[PDB]
Amino acid sequence: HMDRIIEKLDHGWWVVSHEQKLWLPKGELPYGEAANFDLVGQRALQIGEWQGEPVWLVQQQRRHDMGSVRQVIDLDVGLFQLAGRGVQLAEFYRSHKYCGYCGHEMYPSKTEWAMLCSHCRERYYPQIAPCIIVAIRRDDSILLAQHTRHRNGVHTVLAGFVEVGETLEQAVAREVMEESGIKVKNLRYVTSQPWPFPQSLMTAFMAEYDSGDIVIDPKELLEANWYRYDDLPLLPPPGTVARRLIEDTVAMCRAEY
Amino acid sequence: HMDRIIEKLDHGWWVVSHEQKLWLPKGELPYGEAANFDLVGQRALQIGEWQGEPVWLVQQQRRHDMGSVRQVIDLDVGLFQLAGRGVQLAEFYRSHKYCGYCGHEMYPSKTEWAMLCSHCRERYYPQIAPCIIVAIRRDDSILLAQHTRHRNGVHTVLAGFVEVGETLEQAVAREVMEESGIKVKNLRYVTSQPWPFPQSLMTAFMAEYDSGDIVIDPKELLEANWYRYDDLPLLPPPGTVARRLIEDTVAMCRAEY
Ligand SMILES: [Zn+2]
Ligand SMILES: [Zn+2]
Repeated sequence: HMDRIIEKLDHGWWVVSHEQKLWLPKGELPYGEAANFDLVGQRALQIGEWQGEPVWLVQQQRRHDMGSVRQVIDLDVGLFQLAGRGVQLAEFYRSHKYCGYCGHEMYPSKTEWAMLCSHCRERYYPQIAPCIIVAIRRDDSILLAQHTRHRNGVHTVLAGFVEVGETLEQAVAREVMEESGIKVKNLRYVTSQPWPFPQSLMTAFMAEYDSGDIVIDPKELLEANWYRYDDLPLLPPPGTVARRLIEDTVAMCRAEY
Repeated sequence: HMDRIIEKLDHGWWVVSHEQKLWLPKGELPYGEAANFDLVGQRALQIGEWQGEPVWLVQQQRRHDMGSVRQVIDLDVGLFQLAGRGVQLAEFYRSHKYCGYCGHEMYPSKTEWAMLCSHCRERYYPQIAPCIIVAIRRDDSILLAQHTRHRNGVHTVLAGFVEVGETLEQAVAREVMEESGIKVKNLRYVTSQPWPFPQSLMTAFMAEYDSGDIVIDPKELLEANWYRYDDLPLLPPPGTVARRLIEDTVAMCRAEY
């Protein structure tokens, strides 16, 4: 897997990335012939395929329509994984322009997704951050929060990075306690999914309210409350782990009615 | 949390590390007054406490008794976590002597376990690699392998790094297939534990044999076979995730007898 100059008849999906953003003209991920996106002559890297068509990464700034890769979730959750990894790879290259061991310039491996040193023998691989995500059920109610980071009107479940020395279970209890001040029980693992940028592994849990009153960390959350399961506010998009977890909670509440 | 010169009456546990090894005179982790280990005047960093006593990291080479931090598992599994993190932290510093973004020298944060840049605003955090570990049951039998890496006579279960774009479940199936050529079913998550060096999060699964004949990747394993549950060879130490998983398998087989 090596980079190359785009030609006129090159076709596929174009992940055109600059400064942790990607280009989404008309709010869509560029699809089609390179010439229609003024991409001929640019250097691109194939980072995957989607529906038997290449996905290309290109590092270029555009004047308009640069945005976060989260916007792609709402387009297609599968393509989101490809596009975000593109964005992550550009950031991985940027954070390893110089060798942390010896200070010389690095260059990308051709046989792995790695950064190699022009001088020494060391190398770097992109990291995957373990993450928890948890839906907390209180009887016929579920805890949903609006996050400060997004400010997008979407009510969702709690999530955080696993810290050094912690199990997933300890990460769940800690994160919940920190963000909302509640204690949980009946922790149960339900599934996992990759998240592409920042590159992470989300482990999804279900849990029941144990004790405490909600007091939000304002650095993390704007609002948090218990919402009756059959009367929920605006939720994350269908197909996301967050949404699937909320809907399973709804399904279990339905089961006790 | 800042480093400092060891004085005569300093006391505690001494993680004395050089080149990914630590000092284990008489095969034990140094415990006691600094003066008894010729450590006075060395620069140390407190990385934790164990049984209300500080754990100190010191970067120094010793002539004898330098070894892998795995040796500490057999001493104490809890102290293992502290010591290995010490070793990991020394490696984290070494891999970030220079800034990957701009090439200038870095220096350790005093308020977080992070590396800060003398020139720019970027920073690095130690990574935690998500890992799977799986015990495969075939009826009254369990799959145990001897690994090429260790060559220590210990028969254990299968484990591997989660790769980009994979769920934990996909990582289990892939790793098993790759190392042993068997297909599994009834994947179930049982628990998680941190591993300190290389710093990782181990998610432990239980699984049942589905299909295939054992063909080992010699790069990974020396030997692999099915072992009757009540007649097992040499196992990993009590208290490890690997051991606990093997013993739960034994417990379930016992339950069907
Ligand atoms: Zn180098
Ligand atoms: Zn820098």
